[PDB]
Amino acid sequence: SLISKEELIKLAYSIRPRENEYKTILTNLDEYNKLTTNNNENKYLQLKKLNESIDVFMNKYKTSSRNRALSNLKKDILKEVILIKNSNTSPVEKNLHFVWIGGEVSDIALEYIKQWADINAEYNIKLWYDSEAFLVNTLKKAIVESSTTEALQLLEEEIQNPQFDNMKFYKKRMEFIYDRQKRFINYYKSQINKVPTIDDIIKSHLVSEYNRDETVLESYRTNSLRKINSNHGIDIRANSLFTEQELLNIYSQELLNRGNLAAASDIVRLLALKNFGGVYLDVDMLPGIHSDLFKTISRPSSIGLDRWEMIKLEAIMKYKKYINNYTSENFDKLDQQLKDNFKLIIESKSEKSEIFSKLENLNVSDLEIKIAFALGSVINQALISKQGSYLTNLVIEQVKNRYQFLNQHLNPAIESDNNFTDTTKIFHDSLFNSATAENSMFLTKIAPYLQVGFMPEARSTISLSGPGAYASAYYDFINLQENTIEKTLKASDLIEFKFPENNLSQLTEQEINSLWSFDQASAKYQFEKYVRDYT
Ligand SMILES: O=c1ccn([C@@H]2O[C@H](COP(=O)(O)OP(=O)(O)O)[C@@H](O)[C@H]2O)c(=O)[nH]1
Ligand SMILES: [Mn+2]
Repeated sequence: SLISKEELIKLAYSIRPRENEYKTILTNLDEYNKLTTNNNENKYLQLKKLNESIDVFMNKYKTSSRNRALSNLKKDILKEVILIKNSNTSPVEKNLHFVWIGGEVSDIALEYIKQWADINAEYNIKLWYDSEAFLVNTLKKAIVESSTTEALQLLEEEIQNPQFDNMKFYKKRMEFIYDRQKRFINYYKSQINKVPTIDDIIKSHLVSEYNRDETVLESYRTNSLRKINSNHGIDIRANSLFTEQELLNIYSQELLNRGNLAAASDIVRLLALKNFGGVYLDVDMLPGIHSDLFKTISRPSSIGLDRWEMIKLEAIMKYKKYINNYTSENFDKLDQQLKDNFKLIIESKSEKSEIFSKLENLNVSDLEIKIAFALGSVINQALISKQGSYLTNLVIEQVKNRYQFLNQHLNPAIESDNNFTDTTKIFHDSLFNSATAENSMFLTKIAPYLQVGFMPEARSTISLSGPGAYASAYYDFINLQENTIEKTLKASDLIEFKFPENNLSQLTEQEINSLWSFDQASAKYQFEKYVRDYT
């Protein structure tokens, strides 16, 4: 066990009589050692309480002779965390969570989900949706289309100049995008004083402001609702996932104010795991390839490890056709002897499960959450966690704490009723006065929050509901803290939380398509398409 109260008394000497903060430490040390409980969260919390009481002392008495022995004890506490999390492991609840909010779910997403279904016939599959918001994506399309045209009519004479910089286009368009969102939101607020749905209001707004037939829009709603209930769909609003008002407001400011489905989705995946436990997966993930499968086929030295994994999938698809119209462009580049060898291997396999791994058992700790990796960094596109896991609750806290930081400076900025430019200067001015050595990177990364999705290089979502929130919660757990903004674990500490590598295929056609590339070059590119399609 941890060292005893009676030997800390020996090692933590001082000429001074026992300070009360040191007495409390002794009491926490005895409480912990003398625990009978086998409840890991209980054990962990008692560890956390002890470690908190050590830090108070060492901060109050920075020169006590007791600090060496209390420092060595903190080192032993850090080791105890790992002992606790490795002490009662078991498999996870056999649920798969997928999420599709915002519009009609694609046939192609349904095809990828069906792969998971077939291989893992004993998992209960849930496809989360929001019955209130099938028209959000449609609305955001219309606003961006109208704004593009507005910006081009305004910039038309300056665009003739060959040294014109497309960034000025993107700033201009975003002003227009902001005003259109604002009008919609104020219209929304005005209609909810009595009890209408988001779709009712989007529908009315589209007919009034964007020349839409209510009957076309209604058919899209009913059809998209039908198609998702026929495919494992389950409505977030009927199962009361949001019990906390704080979290519902976060999901609504993403779903409604910004119209950011990715971010609104990040909230939902965590609540799903918290309430039901199991495995979350983005709809562009595929099951893992059997490990042996292509061991007799050596990767050419000209082809990166990544393309090689992309190729193995294309091979299975070209010969098994699990998914219709799956790209072949990379498999085609191979020398005929490779192609043949792939065809021999694949076409000699009888059943789908001889090709793809099944999850089967996923034996993990009830304290933890496991997560996919990319380039040695975490990425929230696959998740494993037991129902009500502590680390799952920590990630929620991080997200709450991060949005609370954000709205502190943003809400006063928006309530002031200004245009996008004045709103931004007000927002930033406030934001950068909060700056410390602790948070300055986080601050400059959520500074372009309002333009995420509409302008190149806005990636605030990463630091709010995405990986940034996860990386910090992993730090908080290992180091028995709360609410860390920026601090990170070394690679070897991080690795324990990896999603089992062979149980996932992360390099899919859709993953690659749906992957962020709104950099300065694709903005150049996209701008020319706009100028080309102008009238
Ligand atoms: O219109 C959308 C697009 C995104 N998503 C959710 O966000 C996840 C990830 O989106 P995407 O793959 O496009 O983003 P990426 O991870 O590549 O940045 C999807 O699996 C969906 O659950 C959604 O619900 N509606
Ligand atoms: Mn993706």
